[PDB]
Amino acid sequence: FGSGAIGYEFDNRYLNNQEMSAVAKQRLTSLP
Amino acid sequence: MVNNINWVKLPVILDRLLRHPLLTDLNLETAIQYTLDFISAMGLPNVYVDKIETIDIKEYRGELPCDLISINQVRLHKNGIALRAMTDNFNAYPTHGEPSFKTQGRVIFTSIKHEKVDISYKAIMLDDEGLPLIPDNPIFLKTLELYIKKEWFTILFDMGKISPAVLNNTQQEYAFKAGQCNNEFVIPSVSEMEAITNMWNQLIPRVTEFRRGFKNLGDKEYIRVH
Repeated sequence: FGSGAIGYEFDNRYLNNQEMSAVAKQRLTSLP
Repeated sequence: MVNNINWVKLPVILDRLLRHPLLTDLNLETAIQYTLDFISAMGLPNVYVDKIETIDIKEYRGELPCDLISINQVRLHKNGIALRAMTDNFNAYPTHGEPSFKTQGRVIFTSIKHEKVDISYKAIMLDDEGLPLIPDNPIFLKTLELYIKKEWFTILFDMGKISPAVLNNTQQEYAFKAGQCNNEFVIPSVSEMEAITNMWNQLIPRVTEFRRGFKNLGDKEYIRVH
């Protein structure tokens, strides 16, 4: 059948947690 | 301070913040509170307006002006002799000297019963509205802008709406400009280093400048030829 309001929010939340991991590897380094 | 403090209204800081699309929900109301927190935390005595008022002391107590923020000196009106500080624990209290003062709220507590005193103090400069007025210094303005951007991003970082790398950059950039803004307002002009020169170079040391209003502090010391 079909209804995609919980498939959407779980997929949108998995890409959020994957994006959250990617921005936690960002470093503005502090050697010369 | 080397540069003069030209006054501008608080919404000039909001042209600068709302250039940033994450700071577009900022207000005048939020700009008012974060300015006064910033003005206080820096503690620059050049941002305040110097005022002098004569108040009368009724019995070891006098009512202080409404705009008062910090007292420069209190002195007597008839003599001009300055008052130092109340270290007495039992001041206006009888059992069965050098005059003093003490201030807690809107009341000053002196050592003299019935006397008029001059109070030289600092207030905040206001507008036609009763609102703060900030320097147009683009160093002051930039680091007040970075102050509000760091308080707004700290909320957004607690919410999870900002990267920890984004807040770490704002916390770093505010930290540099806050020292540059401190040194911009503290480091004397050429005309204030001359008064600093005359105080520093004194063959007969002048050690009673508090009795005057520090009037003769930066005066030059002259020695006769013999």
